[PDB]
Amino acid sequence: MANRTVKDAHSIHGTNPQYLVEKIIRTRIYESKYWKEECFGLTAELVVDKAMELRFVGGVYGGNIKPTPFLCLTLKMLQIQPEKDIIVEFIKNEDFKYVRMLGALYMRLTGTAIDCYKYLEPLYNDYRKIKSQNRNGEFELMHVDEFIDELLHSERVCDIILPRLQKRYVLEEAEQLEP
Repeated sequence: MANRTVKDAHSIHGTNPQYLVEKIIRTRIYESKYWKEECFGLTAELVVDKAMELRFVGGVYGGNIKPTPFLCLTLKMLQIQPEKDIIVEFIKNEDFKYVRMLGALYMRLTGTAIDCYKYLEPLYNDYRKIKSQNRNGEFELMHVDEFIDELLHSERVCDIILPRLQKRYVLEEAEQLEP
């Protein structure tokens, strides 16, 4: 199936990276028009085109837990596991705050503690306003640094449980660099 994690991908927190997202939420995403239309055939280098069109952050909303585009792209990234510097580039980008948010969440889901501290803590300096779609369908306003604070200190963001951070200096592929 085209919804299966790519074959070259390695495990994340000891499991399929897509499994970080609730099963019923994954099923809703797979069924969604956004996944079927915008996410179909999306490769690592193509994600940014869709990420640049994002207009808010969020998880799911409503009595049938409809996923946001933000959440759909997050799962797609979990599925195809982009090379690290793509994620870093999203984070470092200053023109598109939602691209920054998407990279930041993905980094929190997949990175080491060292990764998160290195790449996310500088974003505490970002006070820009962002739209967030809450469980009821409304759009609330928050700041980037608040989203970052939640990534670093909350249990859940965009309706995804944030995995236990790995303290130990750990690499998951042989060809990874050694900072």
